[PDB]
Amino acid sequence: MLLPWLILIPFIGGFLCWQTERFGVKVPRWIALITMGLTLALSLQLWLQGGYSLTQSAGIPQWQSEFDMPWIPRFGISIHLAIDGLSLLMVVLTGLLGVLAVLCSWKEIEKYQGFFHLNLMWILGGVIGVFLAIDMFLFFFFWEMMLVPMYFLIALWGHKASDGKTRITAATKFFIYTQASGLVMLIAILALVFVHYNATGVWTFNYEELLNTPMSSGVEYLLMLGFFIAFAVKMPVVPLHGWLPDAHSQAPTAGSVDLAGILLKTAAYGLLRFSLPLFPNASAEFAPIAMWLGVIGIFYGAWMAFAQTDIKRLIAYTSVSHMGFVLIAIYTGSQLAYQGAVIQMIAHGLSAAGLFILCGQLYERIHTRDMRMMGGLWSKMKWLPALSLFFAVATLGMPGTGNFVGEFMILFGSFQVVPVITVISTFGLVFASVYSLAMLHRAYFGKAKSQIASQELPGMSLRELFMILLLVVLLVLLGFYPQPILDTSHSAIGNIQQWFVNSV
Amino acid sequence: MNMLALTIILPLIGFVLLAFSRGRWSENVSAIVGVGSVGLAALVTAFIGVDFFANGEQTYSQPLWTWMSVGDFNIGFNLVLDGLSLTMLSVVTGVGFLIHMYASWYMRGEEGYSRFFAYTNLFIASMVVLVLADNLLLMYLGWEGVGLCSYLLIGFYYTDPKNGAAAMKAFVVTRVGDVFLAFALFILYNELGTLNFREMVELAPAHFADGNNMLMWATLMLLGGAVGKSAQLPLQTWLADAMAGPTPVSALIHAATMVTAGVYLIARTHGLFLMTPEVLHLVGIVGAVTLLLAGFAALVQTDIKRVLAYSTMSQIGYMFLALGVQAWDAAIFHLMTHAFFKALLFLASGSVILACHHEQNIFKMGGLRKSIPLVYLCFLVGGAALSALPLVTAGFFSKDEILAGAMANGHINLMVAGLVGAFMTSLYTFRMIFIVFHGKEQIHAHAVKGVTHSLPLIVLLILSTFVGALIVPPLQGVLPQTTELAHGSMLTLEITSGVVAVVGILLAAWLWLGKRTLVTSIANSAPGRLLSTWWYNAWGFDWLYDKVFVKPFLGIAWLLKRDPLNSMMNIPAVLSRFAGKGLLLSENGYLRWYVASMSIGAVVVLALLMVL
Repeated sequence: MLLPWLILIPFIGGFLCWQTERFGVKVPRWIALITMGLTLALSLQLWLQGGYSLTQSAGIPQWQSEFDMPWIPRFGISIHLAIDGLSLLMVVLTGLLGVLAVLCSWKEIEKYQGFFHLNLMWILGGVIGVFLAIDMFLFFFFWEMMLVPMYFLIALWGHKASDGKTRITAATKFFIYTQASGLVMLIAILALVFVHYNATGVWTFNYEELLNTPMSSGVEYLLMLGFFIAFAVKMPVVPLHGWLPDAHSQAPTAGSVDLAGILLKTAAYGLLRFSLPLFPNASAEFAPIAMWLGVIGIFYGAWMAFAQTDIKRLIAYTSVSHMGFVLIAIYTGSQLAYQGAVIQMIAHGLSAAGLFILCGQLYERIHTRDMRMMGGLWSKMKWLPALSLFFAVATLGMPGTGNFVGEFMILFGSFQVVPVITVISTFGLVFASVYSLAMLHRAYFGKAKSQIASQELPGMSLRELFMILLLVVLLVLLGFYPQPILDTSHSAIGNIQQWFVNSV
Repeated sequence: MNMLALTIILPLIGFVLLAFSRGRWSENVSAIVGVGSVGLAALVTAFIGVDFFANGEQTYSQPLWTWMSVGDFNIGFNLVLDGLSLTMLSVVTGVGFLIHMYASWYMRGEEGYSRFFAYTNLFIASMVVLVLADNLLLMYLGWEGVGLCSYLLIGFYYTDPKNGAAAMKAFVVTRVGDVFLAFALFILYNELGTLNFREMVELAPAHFADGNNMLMWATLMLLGGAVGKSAQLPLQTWLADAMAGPTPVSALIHAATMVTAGVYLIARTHGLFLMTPEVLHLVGIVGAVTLLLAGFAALVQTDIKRVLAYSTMSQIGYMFLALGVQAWDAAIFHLMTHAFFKALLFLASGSVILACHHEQNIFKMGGLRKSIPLVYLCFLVGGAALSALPLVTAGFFSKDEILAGAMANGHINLMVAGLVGAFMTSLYTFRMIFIVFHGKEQIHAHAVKGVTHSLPLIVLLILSTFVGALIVPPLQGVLPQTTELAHGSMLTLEITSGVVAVVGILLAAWLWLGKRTLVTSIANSAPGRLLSTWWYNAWGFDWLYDKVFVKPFLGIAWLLKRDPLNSMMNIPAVLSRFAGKGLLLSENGYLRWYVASMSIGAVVVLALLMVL
């Protein structure tokens, strides 16, 4: 019921901001803040009003709210929006990140600003629609239309048409690397539906009847690779992640909040929801390749993070290290491991968003991007580097932050299922420390005479500090007290694991 | 009595105030609130200590709230106040109170004031969490809680980057130990299910009827965690560099707060180490080889802070031996004495280096008895206890008891290790004060008189002596494995340690009382400098631990200065663009070749149809 409205407010707000662009220019900032407030209101209403602590073994079909509507009846394509417990965590996270995106874009007036915000709400609404998606075509359409408006963001707002490096390399690799694999998973969807159409005799694009379709061995394996390729180019996996640092280092850091904190979520959401239950034996065969790619991703991202000299590419290469833990979590037979991935995933968004906001904040203070050029700014800034120290501290497994409990319950479940690949995996924490300290010492520890421009520094406004203070206190409560959201996700995680166990 | 969290909340809450009053408060109000947080902590500790005496040494547990709970993974904020944990709380809430009360006077006159009293409270709060935790998880929060605080206090002065760069090697090394510590934590949950210490104690033998081979991996890798956080061979790197910070943080890190976490983990899991005897004796094996390393490096360099540091390394490993010889209560007795002397010994040195006015040398000062004898009596009391002197010292009973236990274990190499350690402690006992305080004062050390530090000096003077040795720590509430006692040979071992201490003290005084030309000759002899350079490298261990992984890490970072896999999956675009440019060049514009294209399409279509 609430789901059609909850995916449509982003699109309605873009229309109204661009409508009132003719009326005024200070309107869309204040319009956008209220519209994202309504998005979190409906999302938090579903958290509180709904039975978040529901039955742990109520089957694979279980939803607090559900919407159905005929869209293309010839294939049974329907607007099958349906919200689960873990999907509701995703919706509340993106509503909060949308508030941060529209708050960081405050006091940013240009030649056109309504165009920026209709695009801003369009891309955030696309991610919400992926998170509420049970029909395969609706899932794919939303997956691919959140991908078009970021291209305009990197192009027309990466820099205003002055340098050609903001389109022809950064934005173009971002677009092609995702869309080729999106078309791969579309033909994977179609091969799965056609083998189901031979089995039963109805053209259906719905998840519940495609869940248990009879397929011979050696056939569903190729479709599982087809799903995983599109789910491995969106979250950074080892062979195909070259788009991520270019995308984050060129887009404005509000666009980078969208590009890191929430676009990385949807691929592991799809690995939990759409790839694991549909292909149980194929995923059981593919598991060790996934573990090898996971350990390679953690070690690889940390080394490339240590070796880099700038900051946006630095945090962009932390992200590929973080997601390796999540991939190994998903491809195991443990309930605790999956519940560790969820808390690690929410904390991943919350620990990347603050760093990107602050890295963009530091650049507009000093007008210099290279990290090794500055140094010793602690005597000049009064609140930026202290808050930045805790966010760099929250990146690695420091307890009292959500990242520690996240990565570390994965390791418990991972050692429960398989010893040797887990005992390799744990060493990324040592490597997490070295790139964390490298960031901290190269940027803030030292003498302010490392740069001439490090001798005249501005002040920090109240609202940026307010939205940084909220994230640090929110992230500490998730580290100390993670029970409420684990009780929320228990049943959804449990039936996925029980199906992955029982179907093999 | 329902007041355990007040030993954590009251410090921790005070940190939050000083973390946001970033220098806007004045000197006095900031000083009072910083000391009063730790003062309330000691008072609440004393109330529960005297009530623990009223409890009849009965443990009191308090669960605040469950942390996380999955149906097979139950972790809760459980606090256990038993005899072992009460003693480890007593050291912290007294020593941190005394060290921090000195910092109320030492810190004033310079900036970074509210900042320093913010991070000290967090440092103390993390150490209290570690020793009161009942679950290995919550205790893990303690380990890297105090590690991050050591980073924030070693690199406290952010202006010059030497001390600003010295902290991260400690941070990297302590997280290697924490990875080693969490490895055993995974294995214990896989093998025995519950992480509570007592439920673990009488669940371990029930689950272990069949297979035992994997428990040595758990316990050996658990041991690798304990050793690293304080000081030991496999990971002894950072304690020389930790001296680059201010004097009060060196006392807190090195004396009794952070370095007393690796002792608490071995002691708390003593039954768990009794499940496997060889991993228990291996603690003493590594302890016996580190007393041979940690001693004479105090003599080598001319830095007073490096002197006090290699002595702490020697003493902590001396404990590991004491725990490896199944003398548990005696080791904590050694800790109860050890906290008192080391903190004062470190602190008094700071007062005089305030008076030194940027000297930082041991060979250019002398005749300091006439400057101020208060610091003279401070080093003196500390030296006597360390050397195992029988004259009204506090710690000599602890050394006598652990060597009695060690010879009751019956390991002649361990008594040889103990004998050479007693001789080696007496060597660097008085050599420092003889080379520094005796001679001629060509640079005057201006002494500073003030009651604000004199009163804690008198308190630390009356506490570090044998008057403080009469306070028996609570050890009857845990009922550990009983420290065995020997009679008849107790007097023989007592006089043997006294003779060893006296010979070492007389040799240092004979080094002093000579011309020192032979000392200069052995400080100029080429094999002497070879050993000095060899133990500058400290068995090459910092040398080995840098050149084994560091420049490979920098080399792979220099190979990762540009991202390889982003480039190597761009070759589809490279091939497509170059192949597209070739196809554009294939077009001509001359219409004869257009018709030739039509004929050559007809030729290939007919050929492709005739092969079908």
